[PDB]
Amino acid sequence: MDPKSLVGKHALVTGASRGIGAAIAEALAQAGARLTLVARKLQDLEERVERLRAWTEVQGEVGDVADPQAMESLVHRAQERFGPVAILVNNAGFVLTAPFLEINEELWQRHIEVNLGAAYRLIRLLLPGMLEMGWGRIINISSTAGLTGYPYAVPYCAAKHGLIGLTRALALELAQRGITVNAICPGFTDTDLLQASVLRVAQRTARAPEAVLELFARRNPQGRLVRPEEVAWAVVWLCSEKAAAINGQAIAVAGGEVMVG
Amino acid sequence: MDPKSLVGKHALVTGASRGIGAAIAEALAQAGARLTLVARKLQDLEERVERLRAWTEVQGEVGDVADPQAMESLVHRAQERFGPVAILVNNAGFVLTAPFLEINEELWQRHIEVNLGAAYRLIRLLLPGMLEMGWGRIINISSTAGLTGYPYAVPYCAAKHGLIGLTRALALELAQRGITVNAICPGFTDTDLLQASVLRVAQRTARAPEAVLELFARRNPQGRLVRPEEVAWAVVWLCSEKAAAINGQAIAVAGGEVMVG
Amino acid sequence: MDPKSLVGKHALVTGASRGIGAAIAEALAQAGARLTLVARKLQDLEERVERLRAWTEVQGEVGDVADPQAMESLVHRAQERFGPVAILVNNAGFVLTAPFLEINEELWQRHIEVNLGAAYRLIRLLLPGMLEMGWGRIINISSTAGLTGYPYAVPYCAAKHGLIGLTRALALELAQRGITVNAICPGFTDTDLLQASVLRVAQRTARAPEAVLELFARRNPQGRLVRPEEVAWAVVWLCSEKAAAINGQAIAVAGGEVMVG
Amino acid sequence: MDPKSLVGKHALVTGASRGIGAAIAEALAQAGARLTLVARKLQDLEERVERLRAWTEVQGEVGDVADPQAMESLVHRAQERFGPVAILVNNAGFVLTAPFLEINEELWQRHIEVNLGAAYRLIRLLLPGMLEMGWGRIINISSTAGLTGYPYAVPYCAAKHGLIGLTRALALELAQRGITVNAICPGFTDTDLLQASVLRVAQRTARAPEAVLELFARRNPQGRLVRPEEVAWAVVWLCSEKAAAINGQAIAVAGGEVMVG
Amino acid sequence: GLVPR
Ligand SMILES: NC(=O)c1ccc[n+]([C@@H]2O[C@H](COP(=O)([O-])OP(=O)(O)OC[C@H]3O[C@@H](n4cnc5c(N)ncnc54)[C@H](OP(=O)(O)O)[C@@H]3O)[C@@H](O)[C@H]2O)c1
Ligand SMILES: NC(=O)c1ccc[n+]([C@@H]2O[C@H](COP(=O)([O-])OP(=O)(O)OC[C@H]3O[C@@H](n4cnc5c(N)ncnc54)[C@H](OP(=O)(O)O)[C@@H]3O)[C@@H](O)[C@H]2O)c1
Ligand SMILES: NC(=O)c1ccc[n+]([C@@H]2O[C@H](COP(=O)([O-])OP(=O)(O)OC[C@H]3O[C@@H](n4cnc5c(N)ncnc54)[C@H](OP(=O)(O)O)[C@@H]3O)[C@@H](O)[C@H]2O)c1
Ligand SMILES: NC(=O)c1ccc[n+]([C@@H]2O[C@H](COP(=O)([O-])OP(=O)(O)OC[C@H]3O[C@@H](n4cnc5c(N)ncnc54)[C@H](OP(=O)(O)O)[C@@H]3O)[C@@H](O)[C@H]2O)c1
Ligand SMILES: [Mg+2]
Ligand SMILES: [Mg+2]
Repeated sequence: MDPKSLVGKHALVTGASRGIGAAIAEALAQAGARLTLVARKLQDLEERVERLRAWTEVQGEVGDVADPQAMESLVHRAQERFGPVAILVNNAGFVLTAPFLEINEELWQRHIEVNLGAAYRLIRLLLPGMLEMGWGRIINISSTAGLTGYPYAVPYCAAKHGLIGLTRALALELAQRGITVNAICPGFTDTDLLQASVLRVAQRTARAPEAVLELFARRNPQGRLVRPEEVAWAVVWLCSEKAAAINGQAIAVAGGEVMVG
Repeated sequence: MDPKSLVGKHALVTGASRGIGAAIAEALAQAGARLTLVARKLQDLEERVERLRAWTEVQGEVGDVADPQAMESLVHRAQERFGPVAILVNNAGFVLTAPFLEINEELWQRHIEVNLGAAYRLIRLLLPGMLEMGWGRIINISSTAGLTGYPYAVPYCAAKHGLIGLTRALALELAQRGITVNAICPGFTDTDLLQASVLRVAQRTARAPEAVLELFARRNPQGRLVRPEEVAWAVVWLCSEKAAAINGQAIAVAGGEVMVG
Repeated sequence: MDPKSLVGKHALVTGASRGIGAAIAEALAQAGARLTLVARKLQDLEERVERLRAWTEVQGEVGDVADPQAMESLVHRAQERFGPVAILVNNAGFVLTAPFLEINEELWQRHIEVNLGAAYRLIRLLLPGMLEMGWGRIINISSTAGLTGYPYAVPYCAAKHGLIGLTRALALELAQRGITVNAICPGFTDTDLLQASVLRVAQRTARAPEAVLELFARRNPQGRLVRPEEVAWAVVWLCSEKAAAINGQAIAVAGGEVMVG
Repeated sequence: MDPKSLVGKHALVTGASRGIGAAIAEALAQAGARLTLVARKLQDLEERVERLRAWTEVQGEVGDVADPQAMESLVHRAQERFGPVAILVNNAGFVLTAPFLEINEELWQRHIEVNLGAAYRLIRLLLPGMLEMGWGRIINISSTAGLTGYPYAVPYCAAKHGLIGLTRALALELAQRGITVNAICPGFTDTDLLQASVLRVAQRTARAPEAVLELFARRNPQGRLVRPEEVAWAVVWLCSEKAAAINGQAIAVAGGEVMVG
Repeated sequence: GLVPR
């Protein structure tokens, strides 16, 4: 009567080879979920898949979430091996900070398509299987930029806010279908993406990278960056049957930077 | 005429031939703004322009806000008579309620492009003129669907929430440039769009249109639909110089259906 | 706003001899409301009443909002001269920042009583008259501390958040009774009290007052303090009949410091 | 969750003999925490203590959270057996719904004192011990009434919103002290008390209890009541070291009734 | 069943 885990559940995690996505995949692997991991670069993805095979059955699929044809094929292949996806984690993102007048059509569309469009399409592909099983979890990794504004991140904020809107509406539409839909909203988290953003902001503001890293930690009242495992801890909590009442929520993992209500 | 608050200010209102947009245009005309009214159909637009010439200088421009080429030409033509736009009201919207699995790519894109992409593009075209003048107002007409979820309106909620994100981020980026950026979030409002939505929902749920109308009014704690002039009243208030401290806000006009904080 | 809009409406403003309350009283006076002003010190109250008689009929009553017996007598006297109160502005507040462990019972209770308990009692006294007239406006001056946390202001944040709770619940309870209940949430505002505090810190730290003012304004994205007239402008807007659809709202007047939703 | 996670942590839960508090105590007992349970009636408290001794060391203390002298003595006795309190759960509350004009001083004060004043006092008593240990968890059980309004629950909403304000401000004040402060906001929960109310209304309206339950659950998009164990699951998740980044948050456990941001 | 959870 003691084993209450995710054994026998197929989870698909996008952007799963490094950072937050990798920590989410590790937590789901330790919980017993069968995993389909998606990322564009083979090298990091293969290492992640091999590492997590110590805890569960894992398969990796090279793919860009913004490519609909590649994603349909990827999802079809993944479900042939591990069956319908019960848990979907939309984690792959895109951010390029710049003054609003420097955001041309291409850059606006890339923010919308990677952060929001991709989640819409993947949910549409995997929702029939969840409805058939009578159980599911859809977890969207948004950001504190989905809950409040940030200057120089207008398309990122627009797309991440749109992801919260998708989350809330779908949570209500699926409320009596056995599926919950929630968003996890990290603040600045210690990842390779954040280190790339540190150098971009330093170059754009004529500041030393170390000084801008200290500014990033100062947005968090706790005076430190969020760890990827703390974001993953929120994700695995939502997958339990005792989190069924958590639906349509945005969980901020930012030390108090944004206090939801 | 005694009301001279916005005298001389060039205001451009999208979707201004009928409904909320026409009421916004009327309130701005009574306050003394010079108006550029945009809509797709010339017939209703020309009649609206002629009506509002009783209070101020008005011109109409035919265009679809989702057509980038037509909007760039439209903006060049509009600035010939009244100069750079000081007040921009992004009001044109799009909604088609349906179950999430019935939202194909084209329908998803129409919700994103009309409600969000169009506002991004028009702000990008008109922001340089506002920055040159050192003063401006950007007002985005979102919805209570930009603040909470509604079942069967997943793309509408995603786009309207994305519009709130654009509003918040741009309010911070422009905070010290003499421009405020805010969103007005109406609940169900008595317009041709709502009447068309009532008939569509009634046909799709096998209910009498009158019963669906009463259900829509029941969401408003006040027991009635919002009037277009009530949404317009919030818009004109934001254009005052005394509303400079109102920035990055979402003003719900829904009788208490959504209570912002 | 027209100088005849609120003619024939008796408005009562608490804490109205100085600061935000004085600015609220002035804006209501310019809109044509008959005013009852309440404050504890006679001299400042008499001067404010005399100043506002340039625009409308004004009367003053000396009183402490935390004294129930004094407030009942005061309210009875005010209504004998100007009739039932149609508009109530709960503006008198209390703040004393300190580390949480230094908040003794009595200091905790003073924050709750002045900012929240007093508003409950005064609304209870004046609500019957509003229900009899079939129209009313209850406007609670909360703070950005009613919408987010601040360190060393735990009782102030608790009381100001409590005032939002009272606002929201009462807005729903009175939604179909012709009365709206709303809250205005200022950020740091430029008053004589704040200027005295700026000068004291400048004198104690050997800094120019302008350097200390920059610290105080740092949370405002607009780089300046909120002006009392900007808070007052939001109050008068809510009193119009065209703001009937604005109910249960918290309007942040803080330049973008808090972005409500 | 592992049955050894919180071993060696002294947790104190107020209002722990029945309902949500009893479920919170049970989940903490299964996680290995040493428990101090507080409630006014001895019989129900003794039964709960005896039941939970199957999983961990438990002690009961008879007391009313609104009695400062009894609570100080209680806390001294409790810390003599299990040492300083590391985890505090403020769960004891009070609600008596009524039309606003029928709320006298005593009824208003009982809502403020039991739901908010008592949490302030108990946190003030136990915070020194948490600061000395360098680790702590303060979890306040608020309600969806802390995040939105409900008609006829004005004092309850005011007090529960005040508890969110206390949570937010204290989370910022203690951010760098090793202590997190969060609030859990349940919607209507299936307790024996609620089932007795369902049966009373069914008996008074000649309806099957299942028909009356549907009215109570109507606000929950999931079409059911929240289970006490779902509220408890959120509490134990917050106590983990991996939830250190969760600070100043309000976690709604209401099926999507309130969607936080 | 082989891997502990
Ligand atoms: N780090 C922060 O401070 C922060 C703050 C707020 C929110 N977030 C959100 O957290 C999520 C993950 O961010 P992160 O910081 O972990 O980023 P990261 O360290 O750069 O990792 C991103 C992962 O996603 C993959 N990826 C990137 N673009 C992809 C695409 N188009 N298709 C498929 N996979 C893709 C990357 O692998 P390949 O490059 O090989 O494809 C990698 O495995 C994002 O949604 C982000 O917006 C992060
Ligand atoms: N219940 C409600 O009515 C409600 C609730 C919440 C939010 N809103 C929002 O309020 C705004 C206005 O809605 P409404 O109810 O007033 O609509 P409406 O009665 O249908 O009027 C819409 C107006 O915009 C024009 N328009 C529509 N699509 C356009 C496009 N692509 N380009 C340019 N003009 C366009 C229409 O004229 P043409 O057809 O000639 O172009 C018309 O002048 C929208 O953003 C909507 O989402 C409405
Ligand atoms: N100033 C800010 O930056 C700021 C920011 C956020 C919110 N607020 C809120 O705005 C409101 C007004 O504050 P303020 O800054 O304008 O204050 P202020 O400059 O100190 O003025 C307070 C006014 O209220 C009166 N007053 C004070 N305590 C009173 C009491 N117990 N009973 C009756 N009258 C009383 C004062 O006159 P007497 O002393 O003669 O009684 C004076 O007329 C408060 O609710 C406050 O919490 C202010
Ligand atoms: N319409 C109504 O009249 C109505 C409806 C609902 C609730 N209520 C009131 O609201 C109160 C709280 O309701 P509830 O939903 O929390 O249910 P409850 O079962 O009364 O209380 C929950 C738990 O907290 C304990 N408790 C209650 N008040 C306490 C206090 N002041 N100090 C310490 N422990 C306390 C209870 O045990 P003990 O009772 O043994 O202390 C129980 O273990 C009720 O006690 C009742 O007075 C009234
Ligand atoms: Mg907020
Ligand atoms: Mg809300």
